[PDB]
Amino acid sequence: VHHPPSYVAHLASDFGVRVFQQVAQASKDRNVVFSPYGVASVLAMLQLTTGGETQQQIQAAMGFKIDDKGMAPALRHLYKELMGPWNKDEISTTDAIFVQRDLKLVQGFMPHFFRLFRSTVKQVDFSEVERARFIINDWVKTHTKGMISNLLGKGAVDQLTRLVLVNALYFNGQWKTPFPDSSTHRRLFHKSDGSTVSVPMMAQTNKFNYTEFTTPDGHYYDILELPYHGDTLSMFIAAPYEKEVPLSALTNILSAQLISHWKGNMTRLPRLLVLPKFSLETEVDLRKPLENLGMTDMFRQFQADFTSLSDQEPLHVAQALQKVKIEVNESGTVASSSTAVIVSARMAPEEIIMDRPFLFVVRHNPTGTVLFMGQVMEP
Repeated sequence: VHHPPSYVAHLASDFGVRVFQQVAQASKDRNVVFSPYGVASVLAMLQLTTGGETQQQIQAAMGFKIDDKGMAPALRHLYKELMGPWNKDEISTTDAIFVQRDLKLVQGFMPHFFRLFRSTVKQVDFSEVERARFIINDWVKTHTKGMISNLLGKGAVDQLTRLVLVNALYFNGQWKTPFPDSSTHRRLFHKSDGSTVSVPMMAQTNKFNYTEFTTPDGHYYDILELPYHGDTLSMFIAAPYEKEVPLSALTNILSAQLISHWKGNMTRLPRLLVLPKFSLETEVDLRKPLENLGMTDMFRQFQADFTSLSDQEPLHVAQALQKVKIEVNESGTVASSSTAVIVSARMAPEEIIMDRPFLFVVRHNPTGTVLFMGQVMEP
């Protein structure tokens, strides 16, 4: 049969990309970075802590059950394949479950959780507000290699917080063929908010894997693959021929299978690759996207079923978010992701910036794991 890590890699990516598709369709030309892999990781953990219909909705949307024979082992085998030194470029992924030590957990849960994710259940005391927040933020900061140091802002969690599932994803890759110094080739980006910014324009002529793609509405899209030196990972960049064609035409059809198809339809052709030097730092509220995918029970107090975790008290997902940071430069790309699902928490209203952007996708090709994807303002 197929290589198991590849199997779950696609299932996880398919789900995460569908989640991204939701955030894109909700905000036209939204400038954002997202991690399909990260959202899939935490949601897989949510499957075990959740039960009844709430659990059935997650599994339906995700398209698989973490409890199923060979599911968790394959996902673990994937973490290892992704993080392996043989990739040259580095990926670091770690999951964590923070439960209120008080919270009387259902019999068999804790040892069963460790069995599937190995992440080891961490019992904390949320009543010590500032202490619990530090413990979780410090964990994230550590596992994102310092990139995301403040996932949980002040007031984010409190005595009422009972659970918080988190995924820390870190990626540091070096271009197979770097770009020359772009500090003297800066352009004026006139943002929609009425401001102008000077963005360095990296440019290089070389042969890159490329393929053309037409949407249902017959629009032509430029799909270019910019590989990382390890040749296992690469950044697929997508841009329409006509600067009149909205990116929505692409994201409304964007899927993990499509991206997979893009890769297979490529040929090394010479092109003058122009890529702006940027650093995008956004935080996505995953509530609506997940709800849109059918996971509504989890957010509603008197409907959410966390009986697999504990049947001591009623529990429901208060906040579901993903903080992502991406730094693209002449040398390579440094990306980090922190997605969390918190039972009882206050999340600062989602900031949504919109400026006609282009699409990019960081992907681990051997397994087909799309780690990152986002939209950055096109010059």
